Amino acid sequence: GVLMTQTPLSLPVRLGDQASISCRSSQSIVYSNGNTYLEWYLQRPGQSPKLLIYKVSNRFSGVPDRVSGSGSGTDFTLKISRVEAEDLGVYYCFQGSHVPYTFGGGTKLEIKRTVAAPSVFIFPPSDEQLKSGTASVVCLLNNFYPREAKVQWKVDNALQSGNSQESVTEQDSKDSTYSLSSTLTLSKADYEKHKVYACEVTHQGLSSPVTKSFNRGE
Amino acid sequence: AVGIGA
Amino acid sequence: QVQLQQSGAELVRPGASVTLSCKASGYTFTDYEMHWVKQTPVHGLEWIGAIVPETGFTAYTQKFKGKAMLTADKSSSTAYMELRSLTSEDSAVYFCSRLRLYWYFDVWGTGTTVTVSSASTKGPSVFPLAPSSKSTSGGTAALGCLVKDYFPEPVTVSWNSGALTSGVHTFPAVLQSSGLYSLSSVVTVPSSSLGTQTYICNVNHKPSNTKVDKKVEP
Repeated sequence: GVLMTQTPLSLPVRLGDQASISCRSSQSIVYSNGNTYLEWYLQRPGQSPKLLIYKVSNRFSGVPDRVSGSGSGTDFTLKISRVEAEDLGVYYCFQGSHVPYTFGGGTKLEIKRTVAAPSVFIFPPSDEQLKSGTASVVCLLNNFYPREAKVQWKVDNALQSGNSQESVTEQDSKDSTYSLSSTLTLSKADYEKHKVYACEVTHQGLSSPVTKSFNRGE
Repeated sequence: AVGIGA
Repeated sequence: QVQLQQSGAELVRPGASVTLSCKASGYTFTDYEMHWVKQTPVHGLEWIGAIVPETGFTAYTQKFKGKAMLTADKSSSTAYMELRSLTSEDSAVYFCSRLRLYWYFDVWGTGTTVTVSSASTKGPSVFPLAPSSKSTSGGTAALGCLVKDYFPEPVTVSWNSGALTSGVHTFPAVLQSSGLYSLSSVVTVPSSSLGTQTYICNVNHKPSNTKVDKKVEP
């Protein structure tokens, strides 16, 4: 069938700047009348794909005029004249002229913004989980940029390794930040074996590391 | 798309 | 309103079969073709094939022949995709989409997650992430739920039966060394309101038929 090659695979763009995504087809995708069923779709994580452009250059209802499409021969381009925070996601060209229909490989758009420092929170384990014999302590970093952040767990001033897990959210669609959740899990026996639980947070937006801590038993 | 029925 | 309602998340053993459903609402089912699209992190979006409900005619990309089979039931306005003799490469999220002839994929289904695994299902435990003086920032408070020790993915998390969406961060799940997933969902709320508002996280794990509500208190 028709191969759709998309470029680039990831496009980092500053807010307010211009974005251009290229799609190329291995063969002509003109349908027998001279119409070309070239479409563009956007998918944010956790959501369904959304139609943007149809027939090379036509905007789907409700798509802003800063998004436009064009193409001649086997080359097609999606363009965003002023990237805004809600444009983040994976863009796909789609060929609808020849069965079997085919997508491009996708282009992840990633938004650049000014540095924003995390808000740090800590949660002690609940009594409910402690009755089951395990203790999980959770350190939360809310709405920071850029994505790189350091979480270090300290238990009575001893740096921890090997007992925590973390994950980062996808980029936020309105303020272009990220958030991170880190979980420190110990046996209830080990947890009642120490007093002070701290997560130390390093990030470009903090002038010095931020520590959030609590003493077991208040 | 055109559709598979065309 | 136009709607395409898809069935919920599935856990299927290797070599078995599963049927995905997509029920149309708010338009005449026979006036549109139904298309199916596979989504994975590794291959992005893939067209699977389509069916014409009015005649039962189908078409497929070659690699899905013998793996997917599409049917439609006019009496219930529901399209079906059966996936047969499943392997680990069939783990994905599957979407349905409608198409009027010569138009486009304007309405998409909610999406169905399929996990092919020989392991048994496990529902999550849900623990409060109680707000405290250690989770306040700028007159604001963080609180949440720890959804722990479930298999497989995914869980859906809502707050106050969907009445609360602003300020919610539901993190990607991590895979614990036990082979069970763990996830955190957090929300930022006014500090002054903590005594007057109630915050309940609603956790739904379809593969185990589990629904847990947790009220989170200081």
